[PDB]
Amino acid sequence: MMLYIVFILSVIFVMGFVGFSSKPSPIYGGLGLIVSGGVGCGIVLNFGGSFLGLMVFLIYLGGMMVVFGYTTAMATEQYPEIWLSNKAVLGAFVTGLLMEFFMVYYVLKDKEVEVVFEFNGLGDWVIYDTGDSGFFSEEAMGIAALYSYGTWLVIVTGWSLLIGVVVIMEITRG
Amino acid sequence: ARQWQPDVEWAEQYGGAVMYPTKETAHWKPPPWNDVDPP
Amino acid sequence: MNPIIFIIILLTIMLGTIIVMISSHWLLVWIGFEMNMLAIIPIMMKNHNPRATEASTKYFLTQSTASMLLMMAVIINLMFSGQWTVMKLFNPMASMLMTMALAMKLGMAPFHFWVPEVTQGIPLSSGLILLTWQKLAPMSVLYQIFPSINLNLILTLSVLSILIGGWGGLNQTQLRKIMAYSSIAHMGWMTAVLPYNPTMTLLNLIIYIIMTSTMFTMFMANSTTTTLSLSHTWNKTPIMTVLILATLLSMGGLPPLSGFMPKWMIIQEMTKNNSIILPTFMAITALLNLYFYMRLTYSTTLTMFPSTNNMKMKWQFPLMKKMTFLPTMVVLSTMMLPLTPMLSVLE
Amino acid sequence: KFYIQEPPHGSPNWLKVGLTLGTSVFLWIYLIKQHNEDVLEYKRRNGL
Amino acid sequence: LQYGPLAYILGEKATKKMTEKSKLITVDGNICSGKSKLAKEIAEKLGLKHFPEAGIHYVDSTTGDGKPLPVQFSGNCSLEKFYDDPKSNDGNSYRLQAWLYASRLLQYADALEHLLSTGQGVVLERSIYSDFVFLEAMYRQGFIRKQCVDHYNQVKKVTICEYLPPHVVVYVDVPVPEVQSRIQKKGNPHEMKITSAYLQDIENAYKGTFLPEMSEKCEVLQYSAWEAQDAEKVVEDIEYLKYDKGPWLDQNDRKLHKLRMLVQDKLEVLNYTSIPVFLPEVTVGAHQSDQVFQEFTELPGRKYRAGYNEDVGDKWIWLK
Amino acid sequence: MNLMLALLTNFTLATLLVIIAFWLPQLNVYSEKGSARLPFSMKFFLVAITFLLFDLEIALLLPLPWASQTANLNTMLTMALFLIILLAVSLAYEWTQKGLEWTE
Amino acid sequence: MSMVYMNIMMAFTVSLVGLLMYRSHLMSSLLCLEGMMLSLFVMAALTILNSHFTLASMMPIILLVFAACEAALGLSLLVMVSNTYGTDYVQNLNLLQC
Amino acid sequence: AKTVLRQYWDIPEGTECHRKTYATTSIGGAAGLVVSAYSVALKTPTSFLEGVARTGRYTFTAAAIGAIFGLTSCISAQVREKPDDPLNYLIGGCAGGLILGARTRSYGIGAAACAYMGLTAALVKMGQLEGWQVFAEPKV
Amino acid sequence: ATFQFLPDEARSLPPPKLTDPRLAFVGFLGYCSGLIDNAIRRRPVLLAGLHRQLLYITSFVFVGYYLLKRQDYMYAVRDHDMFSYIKSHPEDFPEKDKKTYGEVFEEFHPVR
Ligand SMILES: CCCCCCCCCCCCCCCCCC(=O)OC[C@H](COP(=O)(O)OCCN)OC(=O)CCCCCCCCCCCCCCCCC
Ligand SMILES: CCCCCCCCCCCCO[C@@H]1O[C@H](CO)[C@@H](O[C@H]2O[C@H](CO)[C@@H](O)[C@H](O)[C@H]2O)[C@H](O)[C@H]1O
Ligand SMILES: CCCCCCCCCCCCO[C@@H]1O[C@H](CO)[C@@H](O[C@H]2O[C@H](CO)[C@@H](O)[C@H](O)[C@H]2O)[C@H](O)[C@H]1O
Ligand SMILES: Nc1nc2c(ncn2[C@@H]2O[C@H](COP(=O)(O)OP(=O)(O)OP(=O)(O)O)[C@@H](O)[C@H]2O)c(=O)[nH]1
Ligand SMILES: N=C(N)NC(=N)NCCc1ccc(I)c(Cl)c1
Ligand SMILES: [Mg+2]
Repeated sequence: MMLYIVFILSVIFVMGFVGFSSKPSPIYGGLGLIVSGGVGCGIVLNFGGSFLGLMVFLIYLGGMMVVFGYTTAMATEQYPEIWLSNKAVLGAFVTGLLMEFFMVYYVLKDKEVEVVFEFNGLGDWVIYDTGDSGFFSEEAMGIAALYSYGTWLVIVTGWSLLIGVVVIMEITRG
Repeated sequence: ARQWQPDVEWAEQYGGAVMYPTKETAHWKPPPWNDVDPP
Repeated sequence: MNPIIFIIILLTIMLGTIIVMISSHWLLVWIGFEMNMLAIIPIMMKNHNPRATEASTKYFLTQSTASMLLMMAVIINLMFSGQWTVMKLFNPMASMLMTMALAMKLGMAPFHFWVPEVTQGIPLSSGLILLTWQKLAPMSVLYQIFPSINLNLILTLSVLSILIGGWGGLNQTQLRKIMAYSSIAHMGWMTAVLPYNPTMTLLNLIIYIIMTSTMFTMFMANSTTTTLSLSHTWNKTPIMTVLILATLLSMGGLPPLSGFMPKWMIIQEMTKNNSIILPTFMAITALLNLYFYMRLTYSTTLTMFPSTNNMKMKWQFPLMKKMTFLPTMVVLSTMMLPLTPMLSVLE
Repeated sequence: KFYIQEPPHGSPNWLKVGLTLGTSVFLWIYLIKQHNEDVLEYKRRNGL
Repeated sequence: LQYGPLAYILGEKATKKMTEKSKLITVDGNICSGKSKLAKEIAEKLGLKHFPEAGIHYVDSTTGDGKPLPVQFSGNCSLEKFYDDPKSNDGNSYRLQAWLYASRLLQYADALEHLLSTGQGVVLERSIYSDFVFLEAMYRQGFIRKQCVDHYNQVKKVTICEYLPPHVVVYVDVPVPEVQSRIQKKGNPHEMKITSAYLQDIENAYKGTFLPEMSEKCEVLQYSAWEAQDAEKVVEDIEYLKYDKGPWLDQNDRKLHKLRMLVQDKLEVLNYTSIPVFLPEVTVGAHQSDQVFQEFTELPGRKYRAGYNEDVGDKWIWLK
Repeated sequence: MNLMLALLTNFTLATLLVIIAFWLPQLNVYSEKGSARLPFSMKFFLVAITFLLFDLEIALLLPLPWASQTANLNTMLTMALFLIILLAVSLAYEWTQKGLEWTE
Repeated sequence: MSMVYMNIMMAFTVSLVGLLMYRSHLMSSLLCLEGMMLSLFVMAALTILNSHFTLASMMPIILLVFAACEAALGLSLLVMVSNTYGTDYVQNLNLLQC
Repeated sequence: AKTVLRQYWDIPEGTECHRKTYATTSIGGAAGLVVSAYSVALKTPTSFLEGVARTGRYTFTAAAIGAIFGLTSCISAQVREKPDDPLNYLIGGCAGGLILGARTRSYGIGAAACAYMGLTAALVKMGQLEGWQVFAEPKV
Repeated sequence: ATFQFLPDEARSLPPPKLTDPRLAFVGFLGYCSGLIDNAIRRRPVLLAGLHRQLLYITSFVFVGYYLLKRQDYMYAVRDHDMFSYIKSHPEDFPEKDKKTYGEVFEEFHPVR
């Protein structure tokens, strides 16, 4: 059901993580992270975070992950190794999927599961808020408050980014 | 006899990669004097 | 490095630390650590060689991992209390994660492997920052979250650090590795007393920093990084050999020198809490540190090792390195015990 | 002229000397003023 | 304002004082090649500062009153002993060589500090780049041991890597028979004991190793003995050089500031010339070095830092 | 639901066009006729890294249209200009340090 | 807790184990580090959005910005390692063994 | 470790020998497993089977010491009719030292282990009798 | 107070005497630093730069005085807090009934 969309997305989220965390060729590992990023944006979208969802796409996938792929093509892997060709990667990949499937199957059968800690399995919709009728996005109000409330945050964030530029020019000059 | 002071043989005890040689660290060598390894 | 850039990078290392110390918000604490780690890397890399690049990479991986674990602890804390205030955490799993993260940042055993290697691979001035200024921010967080730390975890880390630091230093001829293992041992005393009296943690931290700065500054003065190179000091700067002797004995905790004061006070606080076995075990184990401190005094000050002929050329030139604050620090490093009651200013 | 190269500390740095002594004098005057002000505030607050 | 980061920040950048006349010239050659005379003429004609070849007492010339010090304060290195008894069991042969490389290293630092501080070029006679030809000759003739050569290369490896090579290398090529004739004419009794085989070794190292190596990174000019007599033509050759090689093209103010901070600090210059490698030729026992150091501190104007020696006329010590 | 359907249609059609573009009748009956440093300048790394850092700054400027609706306009305008000026200082630093050059 | 939290924490654990279990490529380990950041971003965003903590809505952005700057530093170290040895293999970074 | 240590310290001394020996064998085995884990992690075995062999050799050695200490110390207390006696633990600790002198085959190690593991075991019994705290709870 | 070296309430305490023995020791430490400064730079130890040696003493004394002020204030606060707490909770700090040694029984342990 579409009532479990958030849960389903989080299942794919984990599968993408078991994908690159098993560490295949950095080219394929990058693909697994890109898929996870998109699935992660969808999870954030369904909780009412449109801007935060699109920042993952704009900045995390279009920004950082592009530079990761760019750097991989330059200084790491130019041609991928066959995926799951190494036994260690396959064992790790299979093990994570087997663990994940058991969690999913048990939480769906009992509508709850205790994997270390106890979780509910009724669906994530149950915790949602029931009274919204404002003429604005609350997430947008909060982020816009960076410029009124967050003067200190802007100063230290802006400073760190400038120092990042200076630092990386020092590191790479060699 | 004048006071004994360390000789070269005594000094070289402290010029190795480790203080206590073992089978495992036999291949260790002291690092470069200026910390630079050749390219 | 351009001197103005060096200054700005150094000021950013300090600012990252200060943000951690003045922050009341976990996010700003995390930012302070991130800013601090960003600025420290260039000073580790500044001599451009494979050893420096390996040291910076090992440092980056350790610190970035620890900072992710810290962020995870903060977020778990947010879910179980709905607030960000820097104070006791409201979840035992969050407390463990934050404690482990701060242990990794401090280089406490069994997360210690990076300290000897990173310190060896960077210049003396960079190692001085790494082993002194860089301990301030993680200690200042432990100072605030200790009401919720797991006692068994923190004391296990302390005991392991004193053991690993003492044993690890016995096998070293490189001065930078000796200071690294010495740092691991001293972090153990700082955290062992934290559950009982955090003021003694501050006292041990301050005295540790003063003594460590004195050693590094004296090593820089003569450009010495090995035991044998240090053993030539007697034939160039005899005064330095005496200052090293006093500082090493102080670092060994011998009375009536300054370095005895932290061990003295920590033992007192622990016994007041009916902790008798742990202080005694700690004090005996610290004799391992005293041993490899004494070895250095033997090859530096109490005997005269062989020299070289080219050393005579050095006789004709004076020391030109800055040695900033060295006269002040060496006096504090050795002659402070009569002023022990002054520790109350740290309350 | 004994030295073949003029030493960096052949002649005193009079500006540094003047600042050094001037700084020492200032700290002593400030310290005695602070102590005097502390003693009076103490006597006043305790009624002595 | 003694040079440092503060002076650099306030505008003391090397590129300001440097010109296309700011060049480092080294004159090389076998023994008795008239390279000393050529070096002086080049310096006079090009308006450069001339450095006489760094000998056993070069460091004495730069410190104290500048006059030479007794021999024991140079470790008892004797060039005359090298000729009379090159195989002495006391190790004088390599001890002299190790001392002379350190003397050249110090001189190269002085010359570079002069070039970078004032902008005036300099002329040297041999340098740390060509010092090895004498080491090769010594080893091939069996005067020094293989271990001494290994020690020399260790010291050279961590020292020469810090410094820029000369702008112009000048070689005066004189054949060994002509070298051997000029030596017997010079009438120095110890030098006449030099043998042609040793001289041929110096020549081979110069042509086999030095000149090919410096050609990659410097401007190399080679003159026969006759051509060196025409100093004006030699100077004319130098001024028409393109300078399209070597690291001097990569330098900028930031790198030259780092270089100037090294060369001005002489102890930092000589740091690795005393690496703790216990070679019998250069190792000194504690009792001897202790005794000699104590005598050195008793020499006039040596007990204290320069300017703090009342025994040689320093005043205002209590305000310094 | 509509956005999901649009996305599913767009990439499903793209997939169908790609596969049919690969598998079409050919009318032939005979046999048909690694992870190192790529030789690529460090300059191209610095462009990508420079883009990333500027992109992170852009993320912080994106809320500006909403921030201009605040009553704390004095603070908001000061902080907007501060961030953009710092971005300009970043560019000035790369520029004057020859980080934007393609020679050598 | 809610069902989604089970998988988000699982994703963080999976990437942490991936990070602590190195293979050969340094880039593969840097990807795991970004994976932990992405899971932290999602977990923080979900918690903040569901609780309607309005002013905390900017926190995930700050997390993203700072961690991307961290990743840029990490990549720069990787290329310098690759320039030295011709690969980004961690086994080459063992000089400080002695 | 909490629960295993709770089973052991709940059984009265000198009685229920088989339960005491099980508790120490589990304690000893766990210590052996921890040592194997770090040993295999930090000193990579040349092969998969060498690493498995090392894990068994260490774990069995540690379980052997744990078993002998529990049995010998419980047998002594039972036979002597002295439950609250540190001597029984001193006897069991030395027995463990001998085993460590046998698995490593070194009379010197066995003699040193028996004295030091023997003394350590006796101090543990004294601490239990008198309430000595290793990780003392903060109180002042 | 809050992040205050010497809060306003510290002014009610007698200041340290300028002849405090601890302050004399602090001045002595500054003098020793001045001599070590001469020694490490190979100047005449006792005579060189008396201006520099004077500032070493003055700096130590100046900082030492304020540190001693804060030290005494903190100990005064410790006592203030302790006594106020003993008053607030008289039930936990009762006056012990004292007996003389004529009434108290002590076992005797002969040394023979
Ligand atoms: C006040 C309350 C607190 C009490 C705690 C105890 C305080 C003592 C610790 C103070 C800190 C150490 C300061 C020591 C200053 C040393 C200065 C000195 O004594 O002379 C050094 C001497 C000078 O040699 P030189 O440079 O050549 O000048 C003379 C020309 N020959 O150099 C030499 O000639 C080399 C000498 C050979 C080495 C001999 C070493 C044995 C003497 C050690 C003296 C220092 C004591 C250190 C340990 C503390 C002792 C309690
Ligand atoms: C209160 C504490 C009580 C603790 C009691 C501990 C008893 C331990 C007894 C160990 C006795 C020997 O202790 C140490 O071990 C070895 C045995 O391998 C001894 O045997 C020695 O024999 C020969 C010498 O000819 C050499 O091979 C070598 O020196 C060593 O093996 C050493 O001389 C001794 O340094
Ligand atoms: C060379 C020497 C090296 C250092 C040796 C250090 C020895 C230190 C002594 C060991 C610590 C004391 O040991 C510990 O004491 C407490 C006493 O409260 C015991 O406390 C026990 O009491 C009750 C009943 O008695 C038990 O039901 C319970 O399981 C447990 O709480 C612990 O079971 C014991 O583990
Ligand atoms: N063993 C040794 N002797 C050296 C070294 N440098 C110079 N000499 C000696 O110094 C002496 C004089 O040096 P030269 O300049 O070459 O002779 P010169 O005739 O006076 O000068 P020119 O005519 O220019 O050649 C020679 O006998 C050399 O052997 C050296 O590095 N090692
Ligand atoms: N946390 C602890 N165990 N110790 C502690 N700080 N106790 C508070 C008691 C105390 C002691 C000295 C002073 I001066 C002051 Cl004002 C207060
Ligand atoms: Mg000549």
